Amino acid sequence: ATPTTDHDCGKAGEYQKDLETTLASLADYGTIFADGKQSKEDCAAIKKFQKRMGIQPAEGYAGKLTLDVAQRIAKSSFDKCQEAKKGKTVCVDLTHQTLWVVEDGKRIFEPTVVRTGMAGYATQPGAWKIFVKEGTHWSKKYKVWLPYWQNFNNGEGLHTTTTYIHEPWIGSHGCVNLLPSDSKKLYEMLDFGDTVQVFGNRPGT
Amino acid sequence: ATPTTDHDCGKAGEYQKDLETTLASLADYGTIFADGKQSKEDCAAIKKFQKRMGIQPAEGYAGKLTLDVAQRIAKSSFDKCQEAKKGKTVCVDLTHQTLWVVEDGKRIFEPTVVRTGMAGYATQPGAWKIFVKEGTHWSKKYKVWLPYWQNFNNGEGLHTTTTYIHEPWIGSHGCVNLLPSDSKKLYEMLDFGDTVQVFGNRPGT
Amino acid sequence: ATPTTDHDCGKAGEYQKDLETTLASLADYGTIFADGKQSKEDCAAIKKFQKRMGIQPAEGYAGKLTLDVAQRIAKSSFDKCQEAKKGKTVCVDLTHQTLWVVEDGKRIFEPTVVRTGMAGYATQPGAWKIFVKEGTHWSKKYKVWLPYWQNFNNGEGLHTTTTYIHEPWIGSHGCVNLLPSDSKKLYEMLDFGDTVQVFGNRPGT
Repeated sequence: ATPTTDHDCGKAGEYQKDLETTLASLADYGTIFADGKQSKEDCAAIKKFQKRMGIQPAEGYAGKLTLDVAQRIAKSSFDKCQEAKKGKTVCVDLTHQTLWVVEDGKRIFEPTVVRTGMAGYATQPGAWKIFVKEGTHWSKKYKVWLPYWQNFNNGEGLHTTTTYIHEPWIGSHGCVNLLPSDSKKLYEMLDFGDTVQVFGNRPGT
Repeated sequence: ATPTTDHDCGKAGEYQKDLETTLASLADYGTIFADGKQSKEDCAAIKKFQKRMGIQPAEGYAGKLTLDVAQRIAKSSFDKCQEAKKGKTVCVDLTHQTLWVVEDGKRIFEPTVVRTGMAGYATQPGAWKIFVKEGTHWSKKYKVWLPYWQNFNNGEGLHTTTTYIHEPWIGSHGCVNLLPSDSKKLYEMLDFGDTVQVFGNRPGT
Repeated sequence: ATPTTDHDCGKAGEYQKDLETTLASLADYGTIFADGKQSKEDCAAIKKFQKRMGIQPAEGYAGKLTLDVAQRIAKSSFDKCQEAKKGKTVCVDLTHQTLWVVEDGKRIFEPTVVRTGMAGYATQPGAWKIFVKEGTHWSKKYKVWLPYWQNFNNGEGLHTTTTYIHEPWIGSHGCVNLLPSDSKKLYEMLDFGDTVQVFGNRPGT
């Protein structure tokens, strides 16, 4: 009913108010008091969001990264993703660096964070079908193991990120990097022939 | 109780009567009126069968291919498949170009369509154990990705067909081609060491 | 309530009494009468244990191997396995040649038998994270397919044993050999980044 002002998290960060508002509109992170003040409830909501989106540490602090990610998730361009006729469509919003999945006109996987091709390695827009799935793929070019590999376009694929996903300057080299939990879930959910619909443009690419 | 004569399918094809009879004996495609006349019920049954057996389009037309497939399924040589002592036995009837699975004296996977080796590439008869499973196998010989690969004999394996399975002249080159739904299901069901029992002979090979 | 003295198993083996006692303490193999006499109940318990631990044949005979395996399972060094902070920890007790799994301070996979590196090929002790998973791995060094491959240290990995696991002189060459049932279960249970904690020393290595 009312905020618990005694909590074990930091004093409210600069973006507390805007983050609270954004998370409340997402409507999946529990009780939120949109007042710009940190509370036990707001801290729990922020930590839950941070854990889900792989923000490390998940310490409840309403920092710039956490607000930026929350806004990207909230602004995911649902109306810009062309759904394929058959199977599922993996919607890859390059502009917001988010991903969701649709089947038969309904979202079956809610937006999550991704990291796509950095400057010089931009992920090619288009409609691409998954044609290779490997539990772990050895990249001959990059000399690295890529978990939960799903190739959709000439070696551009979905896979578990091998570096911290929120560092924009170290990846990707064309692939769609995913958090471990999301990559595993998508590996189980998606079929051969499902469409990866890549649209927009990653800022700075 | 009685056929619905008003339907959105074509006027009955030449093999309507025989197809209705065959599907009724299969006893898994719903209400059928074995009268040689197309109805809403018979059309639904035929479409369901066509979808299950990967006949494209599944438009409810009692054509030659659909009857031929239905008869192959119905005539699957259950008594010609030697069951292995341990694990499951994948029964590959080369004569009828069908496949089913038995375990502990009972069928756990009902007959489905396959395409095995064409003339010059006939699939070798015998009792063969699955010893390699790959989510996707790259064939070095044929330069193609083969989904849900299960190798049982020197590179002759189960996998998802890469071309329309009902075209007899374009495959296989020795492997047992399967429909996508069936290949995935068999990949999940079958274990290392399960026996692939290949018998009969593909007509024209 | 009382032993059924009429059974279809052999006259009691030399280690009947000690095996009965060990299996009773394991407390998962049903009714046991710890009297040194074979019975229908004791035979059933011994066969169940033999089947679970891949002792072939599982004929209910209280032989040396069966007692040795039972004692290894019972003496598994639970307090010697350092649990990792994140994910699951696969505890590999080289001294007892057994394996179990812990998560959040609790065992989620009870001890089973393994075979690790033989003399000259001893499995390296330490804390190692699973970084490659393959349904079947082709060993270039040993020219063999290894099912349910989970690489944790420079090609030392978990996989299904390719030879009878209870023959100490024919393996392994560094890997942790597992029974088929256990390897499949661990392949499904374990994640990338789970820790393989290898400790102790295989006797004679």
